[PDB]
Amino acid sequence: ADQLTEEQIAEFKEAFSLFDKDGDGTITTKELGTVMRSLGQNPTEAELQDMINEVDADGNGTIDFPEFLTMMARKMKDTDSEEEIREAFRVFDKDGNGYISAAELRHVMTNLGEKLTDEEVDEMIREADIDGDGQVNYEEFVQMMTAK
Amino acid sequence: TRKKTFKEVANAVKISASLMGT
Repeated sequence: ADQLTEEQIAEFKEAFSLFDKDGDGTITTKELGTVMRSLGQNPTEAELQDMINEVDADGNGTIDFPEFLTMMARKMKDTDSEEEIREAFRVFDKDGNGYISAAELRHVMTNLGEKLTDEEVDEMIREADIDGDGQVNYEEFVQMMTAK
Repeated sequence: TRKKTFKEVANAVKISASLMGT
């Protein structure tokens, strides 16, 4: 209700510090989209008006960080619990073949920020890979979301 | 890290369609 997983801890710190330069406690509204996009996220302006509409319910002109991911937790938790996983293929699965290959995770990484060669990927996959085909499936990419 | 790598990358990008609208 108040906190989720380290997922919040990973970006609620940056979504806070990426734009809290004014020293206004939390990050600005007109800039929240950018604190959101500076994270690699590509949201809508209309939803940016939907969230600014939801947060500006107090009238402070700023955006709390521990309570916004919670908004993201509810944007996925109640909508579809089945598609919530398959969307990760929307995240990593590039070749749309069902298997997020080592080039795609690399191409993921490149999109996300890192470049990863052929021999450096044979660790990102093996980490989730059960059979070791070199192309991460659902259950490998999935178990690693629970494995720990 | 050698045996754990997606576990680290997932925390950053585990969900995208949650805040995405197309």
